[PDB]
This record gives sequence, C-alpha cells and structure tokens, in this order.
Amino acid sequence: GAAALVGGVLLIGAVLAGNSLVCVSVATERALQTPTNSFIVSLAAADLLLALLVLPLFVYSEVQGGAWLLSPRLCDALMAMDVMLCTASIFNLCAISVDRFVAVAVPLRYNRQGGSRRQLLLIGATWLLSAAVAAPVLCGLNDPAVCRLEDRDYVVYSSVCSFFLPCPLMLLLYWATFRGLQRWEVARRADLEDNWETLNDNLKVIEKADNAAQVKDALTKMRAAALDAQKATPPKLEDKSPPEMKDFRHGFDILVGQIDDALKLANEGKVKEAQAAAEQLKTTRNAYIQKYLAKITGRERKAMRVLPVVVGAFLLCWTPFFVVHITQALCPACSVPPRLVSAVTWLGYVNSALNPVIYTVFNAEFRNVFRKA
Ligand SMILES: CNc1cc(OC)c(C(=O)N[C@@H]2CCN(Cc3ccccc3)[C@@H]2C)cc1Cl
Ligand SMILES: CCCCCCCC/C=C/CCCCCCCC(=O)O
Ligand SMILES: CCCCCCCC/C=C/CCCCCCCC(=O)O
Ligand SMILES: CCCCCCCC/C=C/CCCCCCCC(=O)O
Ligand SMILES: CCCCCCCC/C=C\CCCCCCCC(=O)O
Repeated sequence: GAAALVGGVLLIGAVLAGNSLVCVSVATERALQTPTNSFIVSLAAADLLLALLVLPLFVYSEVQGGAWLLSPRLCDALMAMDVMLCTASIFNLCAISVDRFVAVAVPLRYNRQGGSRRQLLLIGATWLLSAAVAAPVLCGLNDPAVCRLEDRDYVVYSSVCSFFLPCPLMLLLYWATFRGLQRWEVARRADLEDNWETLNDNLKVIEKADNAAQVKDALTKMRAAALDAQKATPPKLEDKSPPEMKDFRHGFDILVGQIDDALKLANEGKVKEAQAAAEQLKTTRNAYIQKYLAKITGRERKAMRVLPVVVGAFLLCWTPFFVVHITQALCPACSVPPRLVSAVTWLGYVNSALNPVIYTVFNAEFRNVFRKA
C-alpha cells in the first residue's frame, strides 16, 4: 500500500510537471512552434488529463489493494476516460505519421503566409475518434467491488482498434516518410551546407556593415553561393529533365535577381537601400528556398529523430498491457497473475512521464530551450 502511494504520488507529480513544461515551452518559444509540435502538445494534454482525472483514483484503488469502494457509475466514468486518453495518445502518434508523410510526399506552396491549420483539424478528428471508441463504456458494460472492464467483446474491440491495428499502420507510415526524405538528400551535403552558411553569414555581414564596399562584397559572395546551391539537384529530381526542375531552380532565380538589384544599390553607395533589399532576400529564402534546403541537406530528417524514440517508448510501455488484456478477454482460462495485471498497468501509465524526458534528450530545439535553465 505504501509503495503504491509513494510511487503514485511521484508518478502524478512527474507527469504533471514534465508535460506542463512541454506545453508552456511550445507556448513561449517561436522555434518550437511547428506542425509536428502541435501534435506533441496534444499528446502532452492527454497525459495531463490522465494525471488529473485518472491516476489519483487509480492510485487510491491500488492503496486499497485493488478494491473499488465507490459507485459503479463513477467506475464507468473513470474507465471511459481511461480508454479514451490511452486511445487518444495512440491516435495522435498515428496522426503525426500521417501528417509527416503528407508533408514529405505532397510539397505545397501557399500564396498566403501562415499554415493551413490542417494539423489542428486532424488533432480535433483524433480526439473525436478516441471518444467514439470509448463512448460505449459510459453506457455501462459490466454485469462490482472492483473497477474493471468486464465486457470481453468490448476489450477485444478496443485492443484492436486502439492499439493492434494503428501500431502497424503507424510503423509503415513512419518508415515511408523517412525513406521519402532520404530521396531528397543530395550526395554533396557539405558543399550545400557551405552555400547555406555563406548565405546566412553574409546576410549578417550586410546587417552590420560599415560601408557600401562591405555590403557589395557580402552580396557578391551570396550571389555565388545562391548559384552554386541552385545546381545541387536532389536524387528525387536527378532523373528529371529540364516541370519539376522548373519549380526547383525558380526560387534561386528570384533570389539571384534580388541580390543583383541589391548589388546595384551597394555599388552606387546606397547602403540603407541595399540593406533593406537584403532583408527582402530573407523573405524570399523563407518562401521558395529554406524549407527545401532543410530537406535536401538532411536537416528535416535529422529533426524527426525524436519521433521513433517516442513511438518506441510507447510500444515498450503499452504492448505488455494490451497483450495481457486481450489475452484475458479472448481466453478467460488463460489466467494472468493479478500481480502482473497490476504491473503492466503501472508500466502503461509510466509512459505519460517519459515523453518530456525523451524530447529533452533527443530533440535539439527542446534540449536547447531546456539547457537555458
Ligand atoms: C484503449 N483500450 C483500453 C485501455 C484501458 O485502460 C487504459 C483498458 C483497461 O482495462 N483499463 C483498466 C480499467 C481501469 N484502469 C485502471 C483504473 C483507473 C482508474 C481508477 C481505477 C482503476 C485499468 C487499467 C482497456 C482497454 Cl481495451
Ligand atoms: C518496439 C520498440 C522498438 C520499435 C521502435 C519503432 C520505431 C518507429 C519508427 C520507425 C521508422 C524508422 C526509424 C528508424 C530511424 C530513422 C530511419 C532513417 O533515418 O531513415
Ligand atoms: C529507437 C527505439 C527506441 C526504443 C524506446 C526508447 C525508450 C526511451 C527511454 C529513454 C532512455 C534514455 C537513455 C538514452 C541515452 C542515450 C541518448 C543519446 O545517445 O543521444
Ligand atoms: C523545456 C523542455 C520541455 C520539457 C521540460 C523537461 C521535462 C522534464 C525533463 C527533465 C528531466 C531531465 C533528465 C535528464 C535529461 C536532460 C539532460 C540533457 O539536457 O541532455
Ligand atoms: C503491435 C505490437 C506487437 C503485437 C504483439 C502480438 C499480439 C498478440 C496478441 C494476441 C495474443 C493473445 C491470444 C491468446 C488466446 C487466443 C485464444 C485462442 O487461441 O483460441
């Protein structure tokens, strides 16, 4: 009993603190405001809701040796929430894989600034779907001194719908996505990184230049780097002929054109004007260039490194739970030691504390936002 209490309090504390720190960090920091991180916030919410609505009465139950002394309707409420929040977590890991696959497979360019908010819409769908899976639990599925899902048909249904069916689908999509990105990565990575650096560095030289000569020299180096980068063809388009190739180079053509206009200004000694033109180059790079540079240099694939770790931890933490529960539901005679049933439940809930740690260790932006304690 004391161990359930101690472990339980620590668990609830860790989930609340870790996941709130994630939510607030995506809130405070512009560098964490990305499409992927919308889902990460959603997952954090699921874990916060778990710590607030489910874990306390779960811990209380465990201190009372598994006994349930409260009403059966409250039990039904708790179990529906339990099922929904577990399902929401999984469906959101699924949604990330669907979102990232579409981002990689379907390059889009918008006229208007900003995102489409399609991630928000997908996240909303994810939660409604999870509620749909969980909804029958609220209507009362049990035949009573314990709080368990006794309906064997329902348990098989949800085990399949919430876990054994989405997990293979999500693993296939993550795999296609990573393979998809690899195809965009140029062989001569270091050369393109050099070009990218020459661009970003000299933009900074231009901002703090003392005179027109320095601005002109920097612009000249940018021009050279832009033209070099324009020749770095990803393997995806290497088998293409001079359509697709028109899209790729066109961005660099706009950039060089703007650099040329800026050079004329710098050459005439119009430093202020040349500097303002260099700032408009920053926006062009963001529009037609920067997203594709990060893809073709291998940076976007690198930034996705944290996702397999999150998925891996989830599978590690929840696979025993679902194997135990579907086995029981399929085969009453397949007697699982109550002690093990309890163990795999704790392991499932411990996952809700792990993700903040995983981000901090395995994702650069979260890690850097952390490291400035
Ligand atoms: C997403 N699919 C499921 C999820 C479940 O729990 C997360 C369960 C489940 O059986 N949960 C039981 C029911 C109650 N829960 C522990 C608990 C929570 C709150 C108060 C007391 C006990 C247990 C882990 C079953 C399914 Cl099919
Ligand atoms: C059951 C625990 C271990 C299973 C973890 C599952 C990992 C989910 C992600 C799968 C996609 C492949 C990820 C492998 C590293 C990236 C590959 C690459 O860079 O091309
Ligand atoms: C790729 C499959 C991952 C399987 C699930 C991983 C579970 C996550 C648990 C956290 C362990 C953290 C310790 C790792 C330290 C090494 C980090 C590093 O080398 O960069
Ligand atoms: C600001 C990041 C959002 C998450 C906040 C942190 C949540 C709890 C994590 C802290 C536990 C730290 C465990 C040690 C790993 C960090 C070490 C490192 O930075 O490399
Ligand atoms: C996606 C993660 C990996 C999944 C692991 C494999 C899942 C296996 C789960 C089901 C095994 C339970 C079946 C045992 C009783 C079956 C009754 C019978 O044989 O008639």
